[PDB]
Order: sequence, then C-alpha cells, then structure tokens
Amino acid sequence: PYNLAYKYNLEYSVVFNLVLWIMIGLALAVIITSYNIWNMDPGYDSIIYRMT
Amino acid sequence: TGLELLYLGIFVAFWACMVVVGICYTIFDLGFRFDVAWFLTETSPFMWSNLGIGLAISLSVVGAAWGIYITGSSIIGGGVKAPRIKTKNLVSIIFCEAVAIYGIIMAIVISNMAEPFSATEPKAIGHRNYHAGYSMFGAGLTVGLSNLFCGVCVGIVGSGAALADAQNPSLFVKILIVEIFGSAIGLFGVIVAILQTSRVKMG
Amino acid sequence: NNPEYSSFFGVMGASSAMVFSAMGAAYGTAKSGTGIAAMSVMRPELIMKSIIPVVMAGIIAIYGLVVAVLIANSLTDGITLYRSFLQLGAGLSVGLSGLAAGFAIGIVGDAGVRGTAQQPRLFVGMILILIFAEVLGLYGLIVALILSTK
Amino acid sequence: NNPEYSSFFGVMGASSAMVFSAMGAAYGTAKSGTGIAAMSVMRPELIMKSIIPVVMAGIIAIYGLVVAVLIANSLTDGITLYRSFLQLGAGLSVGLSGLAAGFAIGIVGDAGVRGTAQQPRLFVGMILILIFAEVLGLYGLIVALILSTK
Amino acid sequence: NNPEYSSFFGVMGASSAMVFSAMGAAYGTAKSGTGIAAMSVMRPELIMKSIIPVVMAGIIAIYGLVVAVLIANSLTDGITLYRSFLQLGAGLSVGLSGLAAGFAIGIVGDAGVRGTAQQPRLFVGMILILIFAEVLGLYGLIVALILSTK
Amino acid sequence: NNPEYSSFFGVMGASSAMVFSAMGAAYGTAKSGTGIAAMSVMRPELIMKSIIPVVMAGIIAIYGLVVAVLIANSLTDGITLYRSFLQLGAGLSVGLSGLAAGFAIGIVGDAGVRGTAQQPRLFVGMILILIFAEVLGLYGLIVALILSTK
Amino acid sequence: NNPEYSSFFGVMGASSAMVFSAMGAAYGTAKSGTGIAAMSVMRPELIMKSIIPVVMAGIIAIYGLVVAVLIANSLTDGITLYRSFLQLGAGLSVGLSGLAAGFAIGIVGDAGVRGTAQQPRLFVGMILILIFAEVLGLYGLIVALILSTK
Amino acid sequence: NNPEYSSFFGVMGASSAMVFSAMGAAYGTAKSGTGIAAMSVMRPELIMKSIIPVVMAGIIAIYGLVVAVLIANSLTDGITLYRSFLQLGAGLSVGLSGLAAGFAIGIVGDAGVRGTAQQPRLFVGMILILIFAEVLGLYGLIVALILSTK
Amino acid sequence: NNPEYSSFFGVMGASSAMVFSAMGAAYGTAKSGTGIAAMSVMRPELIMKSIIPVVMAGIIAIYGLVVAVLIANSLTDGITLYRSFLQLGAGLSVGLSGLAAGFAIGIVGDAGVRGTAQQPRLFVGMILILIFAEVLGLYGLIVALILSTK
Amino acid sequence: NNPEYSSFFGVMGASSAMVFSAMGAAYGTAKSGTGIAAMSVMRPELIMKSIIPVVMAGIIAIYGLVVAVLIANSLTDGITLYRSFLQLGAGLSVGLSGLAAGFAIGIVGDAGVRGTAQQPRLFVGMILILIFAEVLGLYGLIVALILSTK
Amino acid sequence: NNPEYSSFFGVMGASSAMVFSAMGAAYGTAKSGTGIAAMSVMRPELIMKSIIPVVMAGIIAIYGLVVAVLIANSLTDGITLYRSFLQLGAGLSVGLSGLAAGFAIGIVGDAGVRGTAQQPRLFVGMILILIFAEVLGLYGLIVALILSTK
Amino acid sequence: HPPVSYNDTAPRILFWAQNFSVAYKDEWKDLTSLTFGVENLNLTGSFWNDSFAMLSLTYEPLFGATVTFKFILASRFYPVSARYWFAMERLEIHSNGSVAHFNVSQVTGPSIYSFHCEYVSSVSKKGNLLVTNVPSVWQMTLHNFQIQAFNVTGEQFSYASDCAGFFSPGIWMGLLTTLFMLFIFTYGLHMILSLKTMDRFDD
Ligand SMILES: *[C@@H]1O[C@H](CO)[C@@H](O[C@@H]2O[C@H](CO)[C@@H](O[C@@H]3O[C@H](CO)[C@@H](O)[C@H](O)[C@H]3NC(C)=O)[C@H](O)[C@H]2NC(C)=O)[C@H](O)[C@H]1NC(C)=O
Ligand SMILES: *[C@@H]1O[C@H](CO)[C@@H](O[C@@H]2O[C@H](CO)[C@@H](O)[C@H](O)[C@H]2NC(C)=O)[C@H](O)[C@H]1NC(C)=O
Ligand SMILES: *[C@@H]1O[C@H](CO)[C@@H](O[C@@H]2O[C@H](CO)[C@@H](O)[C@H](O)[C@H]2NC(C)=O)[C@H](O)[C@H]1NC(C)=O
Ligand SMILES: *[C@@H]1O[C@H](CO)[C@@H](O[C@@H]2O[C@H](CO)[C@@H](O)[C@H](O)[C@H]2NC(C)=O)[C@H](O)[C@H]1NC(C)=O
Ligand SMILES: *[C@@H]1O[C@H](CO)[C@@H](O)[C@H](O)[C@H]1NC(C)=O
Ligand SMILES: *[C@@H]1O[C@H](CO)[C@@H](O)[C@H](O)[C@H]1NC(C)=O
Ligand SMILES: *[C@@H]1O[C@H](CO)[C@@H](O)[C@H](O)[C@H]1NC(C)=O
Repeated sequence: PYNLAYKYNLEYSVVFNLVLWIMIGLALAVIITSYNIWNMDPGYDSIIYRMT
Repeated sequence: TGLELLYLGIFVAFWACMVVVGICYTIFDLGFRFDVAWFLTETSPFMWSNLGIGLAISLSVVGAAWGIYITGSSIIGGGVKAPRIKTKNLVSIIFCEAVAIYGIIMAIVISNMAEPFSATEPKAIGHRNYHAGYSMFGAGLTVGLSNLFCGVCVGIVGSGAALADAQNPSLFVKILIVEIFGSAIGLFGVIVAILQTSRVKMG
Repeated sequence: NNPEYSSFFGVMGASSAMVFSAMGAAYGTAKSGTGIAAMSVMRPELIMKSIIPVVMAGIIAIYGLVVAVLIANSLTDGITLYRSFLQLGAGLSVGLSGLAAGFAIGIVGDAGVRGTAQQPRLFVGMILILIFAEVLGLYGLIVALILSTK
Repeated sequence: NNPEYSSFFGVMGASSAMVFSAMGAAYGTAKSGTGIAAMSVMRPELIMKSIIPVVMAGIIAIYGLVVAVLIANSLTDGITLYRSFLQLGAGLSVGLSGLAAGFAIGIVGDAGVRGTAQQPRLFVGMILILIFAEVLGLYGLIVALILSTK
Repeated sequence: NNPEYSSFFGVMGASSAMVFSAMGAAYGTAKSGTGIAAMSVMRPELIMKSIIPVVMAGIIAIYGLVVAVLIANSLTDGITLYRSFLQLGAGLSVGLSGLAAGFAIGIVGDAGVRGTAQQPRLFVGMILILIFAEVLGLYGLIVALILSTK
Repeated sequence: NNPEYSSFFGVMGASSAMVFSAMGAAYGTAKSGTGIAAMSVMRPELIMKSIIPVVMAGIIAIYGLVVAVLIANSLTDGITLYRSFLQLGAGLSVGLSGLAAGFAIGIVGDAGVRGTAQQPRLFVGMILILIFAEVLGLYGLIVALILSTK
Repeated sequence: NNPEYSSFFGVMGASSAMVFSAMGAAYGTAKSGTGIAAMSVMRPELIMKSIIPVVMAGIIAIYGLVVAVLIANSLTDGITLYRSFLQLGAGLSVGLSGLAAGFAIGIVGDAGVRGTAQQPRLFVGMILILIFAEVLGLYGLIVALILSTK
Repeated sequence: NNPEYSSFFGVMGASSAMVFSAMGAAYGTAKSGTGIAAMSVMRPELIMKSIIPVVMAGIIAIYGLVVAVLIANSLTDGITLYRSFLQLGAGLSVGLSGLAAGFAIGIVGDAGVRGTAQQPRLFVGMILILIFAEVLGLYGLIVALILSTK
Repeated sequence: NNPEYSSFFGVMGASSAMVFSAMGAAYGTAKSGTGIAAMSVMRPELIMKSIIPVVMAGIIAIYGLVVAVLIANSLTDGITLYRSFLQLGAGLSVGLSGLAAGFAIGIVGDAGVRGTAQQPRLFVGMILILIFAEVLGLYGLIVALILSTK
Repeated sequence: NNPEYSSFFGVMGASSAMVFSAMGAAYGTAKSGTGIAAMSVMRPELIMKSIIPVVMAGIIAIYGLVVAVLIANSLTDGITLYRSFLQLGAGLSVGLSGLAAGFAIGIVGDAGVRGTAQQPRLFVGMILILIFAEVLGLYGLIVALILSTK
Repeated sequence: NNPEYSSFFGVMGASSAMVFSAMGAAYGTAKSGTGIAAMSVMRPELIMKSIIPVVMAGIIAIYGLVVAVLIANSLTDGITLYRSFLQLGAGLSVGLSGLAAGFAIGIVGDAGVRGTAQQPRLFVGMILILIFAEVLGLYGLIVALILSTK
Repeated sequence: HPPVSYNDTAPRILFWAQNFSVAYKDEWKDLTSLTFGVENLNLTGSFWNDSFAMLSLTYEPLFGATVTFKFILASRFYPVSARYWFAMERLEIHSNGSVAHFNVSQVTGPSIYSFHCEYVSSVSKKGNLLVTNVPSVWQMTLHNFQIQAFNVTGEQFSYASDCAGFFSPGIWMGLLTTLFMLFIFTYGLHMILSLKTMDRFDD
C-alpha cells in the first residue's frame, strides 16, 4: 500500500544462528559417519581371496 | 588424505561462500551494513586482550613440546648403542625450553596494564583503550608464533646433531652454531613484542 | 548494567580445564602401555620398573583438577566481562599446556621403555627428559594463578 | 524477565554428558573384545584374567549416566541463564573426559590382553595401568558435582 | 504467546534419534554378517547359533523406534519452546548412544565369531561381552524417559 | 498470517524422502551385482536362487516411492509451519534410514553371496540376516508415517 | 505481486533437470568403454552384445530431456513463489535420482561385461538385474510428474 | 524501474558456457593424444583412422561457441531480471553438459584407441559408443535453445 | 547517478584474463619442455622440429595480451555497470579458455614428442592434433571480441 | 569528497606486485639447484654454462620490482577510487603473471639442465625454450604500464 | 579527528611482517642444518666452508626486524587511515618476500651441501645461486621502505 | 491505516506504528485509535529544516490534561564514508509544568532509506529507550515502528533498514571463542586418533 517494511522480527540473529549451527552439526555428522560406513573392509581373506 | 579431505572440503566451501556473499553484498548496493567499524568497536577490547594473553604462552609451550619430543626420540634411539652421548646432548632440550621461559616472561610483561573500566559506548571507551587492546593482542600473537617456529627449528637441528654425534665423537663442537642461529629468531620475536607493547596506557 | 551473555565465557573456561588437559594425559597413558607390551616378553623383571611414565601422565590430570575447582568457586551471578575473560584465558592456557605436555610425555615414554628394553644404562637418561615434559604443564598452571588476581 | 532460549544451553548439557560418554564405552568394550578374540585361542581359560577393560567401560558409562540424570533432574521452565550455562559446561566437560578415558582404556586393554596371553605375569601389572585411566573418569564426575550446586 | 517456529526442534530431534539408531544398527549387522560368512566357510554346524550378535544389533534399532514415538506423540501446533526442546535433547542423546552401542556390538560380534571358529569354549564368554555393550544403549533409553516427562 | 515461503520445507522433505532411498537402493544393487558376478563366474546352476538380495534391496526403493506419493498427496498451498516442519522431519528420517538399510543390505549381500558360492547350507541362513536388514528399513518408514498425520 | 526473485528458483530447477541427468549417463559410458576395450581382445565373437548397458545408461538422458522441456515450458513471469519452489523440488529430485541410476548401471554393466568373457550363461542373469538398475531411476521420474502438474 | 545489477547474472552466463564446454573439449583431446602414442608405436597404419575422437571432442567446443554468440547478441540495456535468469541458466546447462560429454568422449576414445591398436575388429564398435557420448552433449544444447527464446 | 565501484569489475576482468592465459601458457610450455628434454637424449637431429609444440603455447599467450589492451581502450570515469560487466565477462572467458588450451597443448605435446621420437613418421600427424587444441583458444578470443567492443 | 578507505585497494596492489612475483622467482631458483648440483657430479666444466635460467628468474623478479616502485610512487593520500582500482589491477596482473612464468621457467630449467649433461647439442635448443617462457613475464609488465599511465 | 579503529591495521601489519619473515628464516635454517648434519659424517674437514647458507638465511630475519622497528616507531594512537594502510601494505610485502627467500635458500643450500661433498669445484657456482636468492629478499625490503616513509 | 505526515509543501516527515500506547501511573490506555487518521491532532510545534527535524505531537485533554510528545532527529556528513547518516536521538515528554527525557540507542541509518523496528519501549522483555535512572512514572511503547524524515520524495516510504542484523556483538564474541576452542580440540583429536597398535610380540 504505502511501501511498508517486511515487519522483520527482532531476535532474528539468535534463531538464525541456532538453525544454522544445528543443521551444520547434523549434516557433518551424517556425512562423516556415512563416509566411514561406505569405506569398510569385507576381508579379501578366504571367501574373497580364493579363485579357480 | 585419510581424513584431511574433510579439512580441505571445509576450507574450500568456507572461502567459496565468503566470495559469494561478498559479491552478493557488493552488487546489491548493500555495503552500508558491512560496517567493519561496528564489529571492531562493539566487541569489548577485553576479549582481544585475554586472547592475546593466552596465546602468548599457548604457542610457546606448543613449540617447546614439539622440540623436546622430536629431539628426545632421536637422542634416546641413538643412545641404545652409544651410551656416551646420553648426557652430552642436554643442550638441545635446554634451548628448546628457553623459548618457553621467554614466552612466560612475555606473559608477565603483557599481563600488566589491565585496568578495568566502566564505559559502555565506544565514544566512552576511547581511542587509547582501543589502541591498547589491539596493540597488546598483536604483540601476543607475534611472540607466540615466533617462539613456536623457533622451537620447531631448534628441535629439528638438535635432532640432526644428536643423530650425527653418535658416529664420530668430534662433531658436536661444529654444529651448535646452527642452533644459536636458530635461537636468534626466538629472541627477535620477544624484542619486537616489547617494541609493540611499549606505550600501552589502558585505563 | 552488565549484559546477560557475560556469565557464558567464564563457565566455558572451567570446561576447558577439564577437557584439554585431561585428554593429553589420556594419550600419554595409552602410549606407555604399548611400550610395556613390547618390553614385557623379553625383560619380564622390569614391569614395575616402568611404573614411572604412567604416573607422570596422571599428574597432568591432577593439575587440571586443581584449577577447575578454583574456577568453580569464583563464579557468581554478577560477573563483569573483565572477570569472565580473565577466567577464560586462564582455562584455555592451562588446558593447552597440559595437552602439549601430554603429547611430549607419551612419545618420550614409548622411546624410554623401548630404549631400556635393550640398555639398562639408558634408564636414568630417559627420566631426565621426562622431567622436561612434566614441567611444561606447570608453566600453564602458573598463569592461571596470575589470572585469579589480575 | 528472562529469554526462553535460556533453556538451550542447559538441556544441551543434559544430552552431551550422556552422548560422548557412551562413545567412550563403545571403544572400551569393542577393541578389548577384539583383543580377547586373539587371547581366546592360545589359552582359553584366561577370560576372567581379561574381563577388566569391559567392566571399566561399563563403569565410565555409569558415570555418564549419573551425571546426565542428575543434571536433567534440575530442569524447570523459568531456569536462569546462569544455571543454564553451568549445566552446559558441566555436561560437556564430563562427556569429553569420558570419551578420552574410553579411548585410553580401549587401547591399553587391547595391548595388555595379548601381552598377558604371551606372558602370564604381565596380568597383575596390566591392571595397574587400567586403574589410572579409570581415575580420569572419577575426575570428570567430580567437576560436575562441583558445578551442580555452586 | 508462543513463537511461530516451535516444532522444528522436536521434529529434528526425532529425525536425528531414529536416523542415528538406523546407522548404528546397519553398521552392526554389516560387521556381524561379514564375520559370520568368513567363519562359516569351514564349519556349518555352528552357524545356527553364531547369529546371536546381529540379533542384539536389531534390539538397538528397536530402542530408537520406541523413543521416536514419544517425541512424535507430545507434539501440537502450539508447543512452547521448553517442551519441544526437551524432546530434541532426548532424541539426540538416544540416537548417539544407540549408534555407539551398535558400533561396539558389531565389531565385537565379528571378532568373536572369527575367534570361535577354532576354539568352541569362548562362546559363553562372548555372550557376556555383548551384554556389556547392549546395556550402554539401554542407558540412553533411561535418559529419554526423563526428558519425556520434564 | 501464514508466511508465503513455507512450502520450501515440504518440498525438501519429499525430495529427501525419495532421493536418499534411491541412493541406498543404488548402493545395494551395485554391491550385490559385483558379488554375484564373481559368484556365477564359477558356479552356474545357482544363478536364480541368489536373487533374494536384490529384491530385498528394491524394498528401499518402494519405501521411498510410497512415502513420496503420500507426502505429495497431503501437500497444499496454505501450509502452516506446523505441517511443513513435520513433513520435512518425516521425509528426512525415512530417507536416511533407507540409506542405512541400503548400506547394510549391500555389504551383507556381497559377503554372503561370495560365501554361499562354496557351501549351499549357508544359503538359507543368509536370508535370516537379510530379514533383519529389511526390518530396520521398516522402522524408518513407521516413524515417518506418524509424523505425516500428527 | 510476488517478488521476481522467486523466478530464480524456477530457472534453477530447469538447469538441474539437464545437468545431473547428463552426468549419470556419462559415467555409464565412462566405464563401458573400458570393459569392451578389455573384452573384445580375448573374445571378439560377441562385440555386438556389450552395448545393452549403453542404452540402459542412455535412457537417463531421455528422462532428463523430458523433465527439462516440461519445466522450461512451464516457466513464465507470472509464476507464484510456491510454484517456483515446487518446480525446483521436481528438478533437483529427478536429477539426483538419475545420478544414482547412472552410478548403478555403470558398475553393474562393468561387472557384466567382465564376467561375460569367462562364462556365457552369466549373460541373461545380468540383464535381469539391469532392469532393476533402470527402475530406480524411473521411480524418481514418476514423482516429478506428481510434483509438477499438481 | 529495473535494478542495475540485472545485467550481472546475464554476463555470468556469457562466460559460463564458453568456459565450461571448452574445458571439456580440451580434456578429451588431451587423452586422445596419449592414446595415439600407445597405438602408432607398434602398428602405424591406423594414424589417419584414429583422428575421429579429436574432432568429436572439438564439436562440443563449437557448440559452446554458438551458445556464447547467441547469449552475447541477446544482451541489451533495457533487460528484465527474468530473461537475465534465463540466460544464466542456459549458459550453465550447456557448460556442464559439455563438460560431461567431453569427459565421456575422452575416456572412451583412449580406451578404444588402445583396444583397436591391439585388435582391428573392435574399431567399428568404438565409433558407436563414442557417438552416444556426443549425443549427450547435443542434448544439453537443445535445452539452452528453449531457455534462450522463452 | 552512476555508482562509485563500477570500474572494479572491469579492472578485475582485465587482470584475470591475462593471469589465466599466463598460467595456461606456463603449463603448456613446461610440459612440452620437459618432454623434449627427455626426448633429445636419443635423436638430436630432430631437435629443431620438436620445438614446434612450445611455439604454439606462446601464441596462446599472445591472444591474452591482445584482449587485455582492448579493455584498456575503454576505461574511463563514468562507466555504467553495463560496460564494466561486459569487460568482466569477456576477460574471464578468454582467460579460462586460454587455461583449457594450455592444459591440452601440454598433455598432447608431452605424449606426441616421445611418440615421434620412437618413429619420426608420426611427427606430421602429431602437429595436426595440436592445431585443434590451438583453435580452442582462438574461439575464446572471438567471444571477447564481441563483448568488450559492445 | 572521496572516502579514505579508497586508498586501501591501491596499497594492496603494491603488495601483490612484489609478493606473488617474488614467490615465482624463488621457486625457479630452487628447481634449478636440484638440477645444477645433480649435473656437476660428472661434468664440472658445464657449471658456468648452466646458470642462464637463474639470470632469467632474476629478470622475472626485476619486472615485479619496477612495477611495484612505480605503483608506490603513484600513491597519494587523496586518491579517487579510479586510480586505486587501477593500481590494484596492475599489481595483481603483473604479480600472478610473474608467478606463472617463474613456475614454468623452474621446471624447464631443471629438465633441460639434467638433459644437457648427456647430449651437448641440446644447448641451443634449450635456450630457445627459455626465451619462450621469459616473454610471458614481459607481457605482464606491458599491461601494468597501460594501467599506470591511465 | 580520525575514527576510533585506526591502529588495528598498523598493529597487524607489524605482527605479520615479523611473523612471516621468522617463518621463512626458521625453514631455511632448519633445512640448511639438516644438510650440514647429513654431510658431516663423510667429510668433516669442510664444515666451516659450508655454513654460508645459514649466514645468508639470517639476513631475512634482519630484514623483518628492521621493517618491524621502523613500522612500530612510526605508530601512534591517532594516526590517519592512509598511514595505517601504508603500514599494512609494507608489512605484508616484506613478510611474503622473506618467506619466499627462505624457501629458496633452504632448498638450494640443501642440494648444494651434498653437491659440494661430491665435488669441490661446484662450490663457487653454488655461491652465485645463493646471491640470486638473497637479492630477491632484498628487493622486497626496499619496496616496503618506500611504503613506510610515504 | 494512514500514517501521520508533516506537510511543509511536499511532505517531509513520515512516521507510522502498528500499535502505540502510553501509561502514566501503570494504567495502560491505547492511543493509536486517537491518532493515525485523526486530522485534529495538534501538529503545530513541529518544525523542519535541512539537517534537523523536530516532530511534536500535542494531545488534547486526557490522562489529566493536554500532554505533548517530542521526537527529535538529525543527519550529518560523515567523512569516513562520504554519505549522510541520520539518527533520532531524544524523546521528550511535556506535562504539567514538567518534562521527562529519554535517550535513543539504536535508531540510525542512511538518510536515503527509511528505518524500521519491531519493539521500541522502556519496558523489560523488549529493551530500549532508557536514560540514566530517575525511574519516573512513564511507560511509552510503539509496535512496528517505522520512520523517514530527510529525503522523502512523496507520500511513500523508501527502502527499510531494519535493526535486526545477521549478528549481534555477544554472538560474535561467543562464536570466536568457540571457534578457537574447536580448532584446538580438533588438533588434539587428530593427534590422538592417528594412534596405532603393534602387530606381533617379541620372542
Ligand atoms: C542520555 O541523557 C543524559 C541526560 O540528558 C545525557 O547527558 C548526560 O547526563 C549525565 C548525568 O547528568 C552526565 O554525567 C555527569 O555529568 C556531570 C556534569 O556536571 C559530571 O560532573 C559527572 O561527573 C558526570 N557523571 C558521569 C559521566 O558519570 C553526562 O555527562 C551527560 N552527558 C552529556 C554528553 O552531556 C546523556 O549524555 C545521554 N546519553 C548518554 C549516552 O548517556
Ligand atoms: C495496542 O495494544 C493494546 C494493549 O495490549 C491492545 O489493547 C488490548 O486489547 C486486548 C484484546 O482485546 C484487550 O484484552 C486488552 O485489555 C487491551 N488493552 C488495552 C490497554 O487497551 C490494543 O488492541 C492494541 N491495538 C490494536 C489495534 O491491536
Ligand atoms: C498545541 O500545542 C501547543 C503547545 O502546547 C499549544 O500552545 C500553548 O497554547 C496555550 C493556550 O493558548 C498557551 O497557554 C501556551 O503558552 C502554549 N504553549 C506554548 C509552548 O507555546 C497550542 O495552543 C496547542 N494548540 C491547540 C489547538 O490546542
Ligand atoms: C499534573 O497535572 C495533571 C493535570 O492537571 C494532574 O492530573 C490529575 O489532576 C486531577 C485534578 O487535580 C487529580 O484528581 C488526578 O489525581 C491527577 N492525576 C491523574 C492521573 O489524573 C496532576 O495532579 C498534576 N500533578 C502535580 C501537580 O503534581
Ligand atoms: C499532506 O498534504 C498532501 C498534499 O496536499 C495531501 O495529499 C495529504 O493528504 C496531506 N496529509 C495529511 C495527513 O494531512
Ligand atoms: C537549520 O539548518 C541550518 C543550515 O544547516 C543550520 O545552520 C541551523 O542550525 C538549523 N537550525 C537549527 C535550529 O539547528
Ligand atoms: C536527497 O535527494 C536530493 C534530491 O535529489 C539530492 O540532492 C540529495 O543528494 C539526496 N541525498 C541526500 C543525502 O540528501
């Protein structure tokens, strides 16, 4: 109507930092654990080593 | 590469995001909210001052520990078949701990001029306070890093000297010169730190 | 008056005094144990002889505990930022000096046990170097006291 | 009078003191079990001489449990910021200390299990090292019970 | 009254709890299966009873699921921060503890199954070892109950 | 009243809910395939009994597809933060649990298929392990279901 | 009325609807050329039988083309913001599903072409699972339809 | 009436295609070169018949040139942000599609060049797979054309 | 009316073009130089021929220079966003195209130099390949020749 | 009428004009050393005949020196953003071009110096290569001049 | 009057100026000492004749100190921003140049010590190379000086 | 819901608030109903001038008598940026031969752009607009405050600068401290996590 503001809420910094750091923590945790799981050793010991 | 991939990923992502936000701010004509003044002023100087105080011995002790262990492993490894070198090579660890001594005396010097105030707006805190905080933080960083690298250098040269000395017992007198030339930079950092923090008058 | 953020920093300092220092001690002990294994089979009589590194690791832990108790008694609701940052600095410095000393003692203890496993005369020598490790921790603790006054 | 986000730090402690402590146990009982796997063959009758590190891991898990429960029991809606910071600091410190202790106990257990397998008289001495790692656990607990009230 | 962004913490807590339990259980089953297959190449008569470890891994997953339902049942459109937040903490704690316990159970099961292939006596002892892993996940459970009521 | 930018979380919830299941299915299929290639290089007449792992891996895909269909069906324009937050949480949970299931199925299927190449008796036992893997995935769906109605 | 910025997201979806899809198919070929390179030399009589993986990896390009033209034609300057997020979701989600399918088809085709040189009876078996490697990709596509028109 | 940064996004696309497509082309040619070094060293009669992969790699570069010249001519001062977004999207899509096509073309070219150096009959087969890769590149181009005139 | 930072983007383009061209030419010259250095130990009589590759690298550098000076024939005080942005795009495109060229010429020369070493007959065909890489760089210049002038 | 922080960029230009360039020179010399000693072990008389790459690295450094001196002389307290940005661009361009030239010169010098110890007739050809890597740095200087006078 | 944050840039300039030069000198001396210690066993009677690179490495520390002394002397609590930016630029330039000189001197002395051990006649040649490293650092000094007196 | 606007020819001062309340002896009474549309406001003492704007709102008899509010604001050249920066500095209440004062803390920004805030009052749980003690008896609140004074081009509001910001000083302090601790922790974690055990025993 008269080109008013967005009515942004105070405490914006708190909620933003909260969301950002919790999300980063969860994403880094899942990435590193999944990386560990994907890289794992079967054995190349008896079942897998032998051929013919 | 076993796990440093994570570190490289974090580094690259952080700097790419920094470039992106910087250009996004610039072309949007929104540079008036990138107020470096606000960040540098509304942060109380006490945080910078105590960060400097901690670092000034943090880094010195880290360098000293690095030097002692890197020389210790070699001296004791060589002494197993050459017991005669066991006591002769104390000088390397003496020089390694000298950097810690220098670090702690610097901490004592910097720790003075810590008078609390009651100002709350930057105009009340004032130029003298801001200069004092910044200068002593910088001096702490300088002495810390200089002592760290001096410690690493003297540890390496002492390791080499100790390894070589087990072979021909007439070599130790011609390898301490590099050790002293190493300790020179450890002293240089101290004196530059003093030169920086000379004129602090916080209050 | 003072902000409400002020109580944060000081408390965090205490945590450091019981994380970082402790962690260093832990490493030390672990490494020493490995040494004992390599020495247990061949020179069995000197098992108790090598009680000296492990205790010399635990002492680092002790130091941390001291400072922690102190920073648990100087904490009050009405703390100015000055006190908070003093305490944070003390905690950080003591924790990191403990950590560095712990790494040094661990490596030196491995080397010491392995060296004595083949040369009795090396014994005293190893002890000497070990002292230079432990003392480093004390240096950190020093500034903690200097930061409970100024 | 006090912001709602004051709850944040507090209950994060009530999580962390548990979480990290469990991680430590997951290293104490696991790698020790891997060692007992090798021990079982050459002398299967020394399982009672090798059940120590797992009980140590359980003990540190109990430590994490009791600090986490006690801190959680002091929860309220109008908690002050000061109390919130106190609880977070205590929880984090005990959690990371437990993690470090678990690491040390696991490594030394894996070494000493097979060390005793090859060399019987190591056994008693092995216990000694474990006790010192356990001491670190105690120390973590102490700080939390110094931060619960004061 | 309450803000417009309350449920986020509760839902992410439930998600984190269940997902971490799933990851731990998947790892545990994978390691147990690897050990089972490696052992069974030589002696089929034992396979029917070597399956015990993977069973325990499943139990850890079960813990996660049950806890999840609680965080899902006390959610409404207008939650205050306090309640949903306690739910976040409970979820994080249970998930991470379950993940650690599953890791330990899996590695233990693989190592013990490998060991029992040639010494039939260890099996009884192996059971007890795995118990001292499972209870660690169960400790997480207890914490959840507390943060599911206050 | 309702923010205009609330549909984003729901869209992301659906996308995650199917994408992570797809990743899990792809991993499981690839691992089982590389296993059975070497399996069938030698033993030809069992080329059809060993199809259970790939079918079990496809269940992760069907879970992702059904949760995608349901999560998209209940979507609408005027979404309050309540339902969108629930939707995101549920999608994230199901997707990541499906990923865990995919990992477990792939590894176990490879090891067991390579093992059963030599000893037929193990074959039936293999399915039992795989069953538990499926059960884990089922839990990952179930929680999401409740969060799609609460 | 709605901010022009929302149109951003719409276009972004279109980009995805090509790029990732292409990448999937590309990796397929990027392995296939290897296999047939080391397969004709020992066995030149069936050169025209290792091109099925090529088409199985190339249909992903068709899927990407279809969804890309759909998103491109749906774009206009009067799109509501909710619809632009909707399109972004469809594009990203089909792109990642296609990438996963590309990974799977590439690895499984490598295994099949490698195994065919030693055992003809293996051929049909691989083709069976190849269908599954395609099916997961298609699953993503159907979601896009339910995500675009609605 | 329009922002001043509107052109920025456009010119980013004006670089993007002409970089990325070009990059892929270079890569392909590079690998082709080393393939020739491994082929004519023994059998040199296929020098002139093995030049096809190089031009097949340069085709993506000529495609990038065409898109770049179009986007250059389609840029004026009275532009609106919508078409600027469209141009950026088209540029990125062509660039990355060409990069993928170049990678695939190069890999298959190297592998099949070695394979045909050794064995003549593979030759015809090589060309088929290579064409598939090139088709993928062309497909990307089509998308951009739509986005340049929507 | 015009802003106070318009010239920054233009200047950065003018710099980046020369930088990336220089890096590409450096890589190409270095790789070709080490190639011919390794080559020359066997056949000195071909030396003056084998210098042809590096010559091509120099030509690419020349291209960069030209475009740079072009940008320095238009810089002035009151440049609108338009011209500076166009300079940025043109410079970046030419620079990265030069880098791609340099990479390709480097690898191709590296392989082909030894290739012609073992058999001189390859030589002429080799330079044929190299010319293709060169025209790649030329294309980049052409694009800038439309934008910097616009 | 002008901000003072406009001076910032200008001084930064000076630093680059002597920093990155300097780095390049250093690297070149180092590489030359690892050739030169490696060559003198058998043919000492050639030492004075293999210093040329080092003098060329010296010229590379001198370029950066002269441009930095000019840039510093141009500086003044009351500079408009125009001249400051020009200084920054010139410094960056010359510095990084010098870096690339030094890198190429270093690798080339090492390879050629090692090579010439066996085939003397290499000599003249080597120098040709060197000049083709020196002119690179020269081109940097040219563009910097055009930015300083303007 | 100047703004409040004037001295930060000058302080950090001096700090970096000393720190980076100390880094370079430490690296150079460490490497040179490594070479000397390695060489002493074979030909101890030349030790005095080979310490020259360490003496040259010290000059980097001297340059760092002199710039630090001047720059700290010029500092005052109320400088203008122009001056502080000159300070920062000079500090960065001298620090980076010193680091590069240290790298060069270290590697060259490392090669040269063994080279001289192989053949005495190398010596004078080595000296020349050393000069062409030392002067590089020297150049940096003078540039910084013009920046500090401006 | 129209805003109040001064009419020195083309309008110059614009102020709006979604809600507005004042209380004398801790007795809340809504005032938005009586303003922002009531053309009978005694907007007389208000005065405009290049680089000065005194906004005055005098209220007819209620709360005991007629009561006046006065919100001052002014802009000024800043050499450090070559711009014009504005702030509203003082709130003055005028009453029965008596006056009350209040600083202003954060309401500032470029003079080209309007300013917005969500809560501005002298009551806890929001936090703003307080002077050195003298508690007095005056409660004064606006919700959804917005203003522009110095470079309005008509009956409209320009771009709105908001007091929220992506960060606050305490957040930056905590973030830096946590970052330092985290770096140190991950260094220690790397060193401990690289530990490996032996493979076989002696003898
Ligand atoms: C907020 O409003 C205040 C009242 O109008 C402004 O003025 C400040 O009032 C303070 C209280 O009177 C003054 O402090 C005292 O001034 C007397 C003068 O005679 C001195 O002796 C005292 O030592 C001094 N006490 C102190 C500083 O503790 C302030 O000096 C006075 N300030 C000014 C600039 O006039 C406030 O300034 C205004 N803003 C702020 C940021 O407080
Ligand atoms: C401005 O704020 C006041 C105070 O909160 C609002 O008035 C309240 O309205 C509610 C809802 O009807 C009543 O329960 C309170 O008793 C009222 N208080 C007073 C002091 O009047 C008022 O409605 C707000 N104005 C608008 C337009 O929403
Ligand atoms: C608007 O407010 C002003 C300021 O209070 C009023 O001016 C006062 O008028 C009364 C009545 O004539 C005088 O006794 C006072 O001396 C005036 N005060 C000042 C400071 O000049 C003005 O009358 C009010 N206007 C209306 C229409 O009520
Ligand atoms: C301040 O002036 C006002 C306006 O006259 C007075 O306010 C009221 O005055 C009436 C009549 O005497 C009293 O009944 C009320 O109690 C007063 N208060 C209110 C809130 O209405 C007030 O008395 C004057 N204050 C003084 C002279 O100290
Ligand atoms: C101010 O004046 C303008 C121009 O005459 C008019 O349109 C507007 O309605 C007036 N506003 C008020 C609040 O009196
Ligand atoms: C009005 O503006 C003029 C011009 O800047 C200034 O001199 C004068 O002081 C201002 N009026 C008041 C009351 O300050
Ligand atoms: C305000 O607008 C006027 C009219 O265009 C202009 O002269 C002035 O520079 C603008 N800015 C300020 C800060 O007054």
